[PDB]
Amino acid sequence: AKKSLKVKQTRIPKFAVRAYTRCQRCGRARAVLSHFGVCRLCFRELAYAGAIPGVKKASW
Amino acid sequence: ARILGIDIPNQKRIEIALTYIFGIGLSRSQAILKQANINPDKRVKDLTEEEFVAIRNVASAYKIEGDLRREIALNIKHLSEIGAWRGLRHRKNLPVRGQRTRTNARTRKGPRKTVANKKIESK
Amino acid sequence: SRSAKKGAFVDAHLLKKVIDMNKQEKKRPIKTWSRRSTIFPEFVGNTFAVHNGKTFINVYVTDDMVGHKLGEFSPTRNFKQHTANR
Amino acid sequence: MRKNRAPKRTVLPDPVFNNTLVTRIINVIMEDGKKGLAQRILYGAFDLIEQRTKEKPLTVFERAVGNVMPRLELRVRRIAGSNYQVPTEVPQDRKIALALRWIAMFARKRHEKTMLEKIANEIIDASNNTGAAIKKKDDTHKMAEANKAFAHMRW
RNA sequence: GGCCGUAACUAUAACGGUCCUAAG
RNA sequence: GGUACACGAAAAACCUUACCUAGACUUGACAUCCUUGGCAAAAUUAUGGAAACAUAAUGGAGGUUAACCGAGUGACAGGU
RNA sequence: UUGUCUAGCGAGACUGCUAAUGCAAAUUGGAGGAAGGAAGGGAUGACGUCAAAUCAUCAUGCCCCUUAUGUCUAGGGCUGCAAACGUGCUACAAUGGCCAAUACAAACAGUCGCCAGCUUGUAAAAGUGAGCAAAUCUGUAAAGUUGGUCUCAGUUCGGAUUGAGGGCUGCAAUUCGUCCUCAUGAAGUCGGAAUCACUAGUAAUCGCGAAUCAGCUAUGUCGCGGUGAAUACGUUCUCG
RNA sequence: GGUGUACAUAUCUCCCUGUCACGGAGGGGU
RNA sequence: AGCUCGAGCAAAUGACUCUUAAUCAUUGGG
Ligand SMILES: [Mg+2]
Ligand SMILES: [Mg+2]
Ligand SMILES: [Mg+2]
Ligand SMILES: [Mg+2]
Ligand SMILES: [Mg+2]
Ligand SMILES: [Mg+2]
Ligand SMILES: [Mg+2]
Ligand SMILES: [Mg+2]
Ligand SMILES: [Mg+2]
Ligand SMILES: [Mg+2]
Ligand SMILES: [Mg+2]
Ligand SMILES: [Mg+2]
Ligand SMILES: [Mg+2]
Ligand SMILES: [Mg+2]
Ligand SMILES: [Mg+2]
Ligand SMILES: [Mg+2]
Ligand SMILES: [Mg+2]
Ligand SMILES: [Mg+2]
Ligand SMILES: [Mg+2]
Ligand SMILES: [Mg+2]
Ligand SMILES: [Mg+2]
Ligand SMILES: [Mg+2]
Ligand SMILES: [Mg+2]
Ligand SMILES: [Zn+2]
Repeated sequence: AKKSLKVKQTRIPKFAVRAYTRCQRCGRARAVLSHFGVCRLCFRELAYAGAIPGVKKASW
Repeated sequence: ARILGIDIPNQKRIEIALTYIFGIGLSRSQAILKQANINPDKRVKDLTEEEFVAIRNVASAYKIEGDLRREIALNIKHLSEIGAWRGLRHRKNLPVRGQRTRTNARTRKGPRKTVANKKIESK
Repeated sequence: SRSAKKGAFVDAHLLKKVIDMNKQEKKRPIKTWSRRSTIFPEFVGNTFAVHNGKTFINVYVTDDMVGHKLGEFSPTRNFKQHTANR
Repeated sequence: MRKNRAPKRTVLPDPVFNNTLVTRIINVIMEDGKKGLAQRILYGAFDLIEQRTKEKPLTVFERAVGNVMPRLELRVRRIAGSNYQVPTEVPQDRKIALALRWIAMFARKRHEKTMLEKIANEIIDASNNTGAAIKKKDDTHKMAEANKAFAHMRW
């Protein structure tokens, strides 16, 4: 069960606290970056592909 | 001393001697001290009957230390005679609140009764 | 714990059912799933069937059980005896 | 299997009595990284030494550390069963370090009141060759003298 | 000289534990 | 095992949730391909309701069907 | 308190000069220098081993279900409990407990938010209500200093557990949130055989911030600064 | 005492080791 | 009970593993 959960997440619930943030590219529920709306394992791929502007590897 | 059946230490200050009573804690003892105006930092042995009667009167106004134990006992019996899940959990000597009981919570289960764990001959 | 200005809580479907069954003389068990509802004074005298998770356990409220939560008088998991591992 | 000898940081002279050993024992009684607290402990103990012995605190401290300061060390070397010990002459720096470490360890165990008085009385007792660090030094010295035979073989 | 346990059909015990004696 | 055990999980009261009990559904909650019309979907208010869902309401942005709202329809969708 | 600070560019350190010895790479010492001989830290991780981990991020061969292993909802569960182990927090205390006054950071974050001030309340917080789309406004720094008190006790240590009254988030806090107040006051007085981390701003210790988040006994994770040690003789032994 | 006479063996827990045995620490049973 | 005296073996079902053995539980069987 993933397609139904994705569709239900897009659909608005009847309570405000019912709403949770899923990844927009994949459907992963846990470990989602609200700054980018993308889970960690897809954020890594996008950053390595250069899709997210300004996200360079950090050396500190 | 002179406060009911409790004998507070004579060589300790008043605001801790009051804590030595069962129904009186530390903050409430300070509250009684301030309300009665008696200055703390005064050793109980170096205290007089005028303060000893007023402190007793204010303590009597507050909840008696003797009746508190029977109040708690009555409340637990009340909670058990309802059939509440909280009462049942309190009955079988287990953590009443949402405390975990998997690997912890020995303060309510006493000493450990070690048993023989599973024999592992490999699989 | 629960706030004062908010007060108590009932789903109000249970409240409507309780009012109706109190006005009706020949009361029967009220099958409810709302374990979140607190036992209001008007609840007194009725009998409820609360969903423990599997079945509906019957609880008869009294003038004393007033205040607690309705599902608090029914359990959800059962444990009675371990078995020796070895 | 290191073939490198470690460097050594400066000891720093004490800014009151101009004696490096004072700074060393401050760092030894250091706990939780509290230089101020350690310095207060040391200077209060030295003032108590003033109040009691009526002599110079630095001289009393030197008389204590020189007397507690050991000569031989027994190094454990196991071959087949148990360990046979080996007496070796220690360098002066490690000698002083061991003296200070023993002084602090036996000072933080005495039955008395605040650690100020604890360490002060430990120092005044070690100034007269009667103390617990004295007993420790005596024990290691006697053990080395007993195991004097295996001194030739070290490794 | 005894007693007890022990091998992947059963059976037995190559083997292990222990008491006593001057030695079994 | 080292290289699992404050690890996946950078947040389990509902949701999450993939488990159990129960109430409901069947080209389906979601999508394409085809014959076909768009003069809807929402949201909210009533009654039944544990809520799913049912019977009635304002019948709705829009743009004439663009997206979507449908009927028919078998390939199929769907599976943590 | 006038040249901090912030961020673009650039200079600077190159065994560059010198002495020793070596054929030469090069090694050691000295000078000047902020920095000396990979100046400190990070990113950067070869062929391959363990048929190592992930079909539960995602994709996918093959098999299996197709009015059900697919879908919606309510309730329960993932939080159980004679036990065992791992990782952490808090302690067993005068280098301390409590109270009062008080000095000094960096980084980061913020318009369903950060919330200054004021009023109310023993307090969590409530109401009013400016300021800030931010080097401007907000997010109380604590250890530390001084003073008062306790005077070595299972205590003014230790906070578990337990009862009651309240606050906030949320449809909803019983299973199963956390905070405050009041009350109670388990064990524990340095921990057996045996083990872990660490070579300087490191260990130890004290606070601050952020991510996911309506809310969360995260004491977890990722970061920032304050104080700030001890030791390295050597490879005989121990693991790789 | 579960077995031979409180003891030993045996049993349980924790260390040890890749694992087991051996070994080490602790507990209980007439 | 299939065998030795409800117990232990035997048999089966699953867990376990690349698959077994062993192990772990469950279990019918008079
Ligand atoms: Mg999928
Ligand atoms: Mg959520
Ligand atoms: Mg909890
Ligand atoms: Mg334990
Ligand atoms: Mg759930
Ligand atoms: Mg229209
Ligand atoms: Mg048309
Ligand atoms: Mg490189
Ligand atoms: Mg494998
Ligand atoms: Mg692995
Ligand atoms: Mg699949
Ligand atoms: Mg549900
Ligand atoms: Mg879990
Ligand atoms: Mg003090
Ligand atoms: Mg300004
Ligand atoms: Mg303020
Ligand atoms: Mg002070
Ligand atoms: Mg005790
Ligand atoms: Mg305390
Ligand atoms: Mg609760
Ligand atoms: Mg003590
Ligand atoms: Mg190193
Ligand atoms: Mg498998
Ligand atoms: Zn993703």
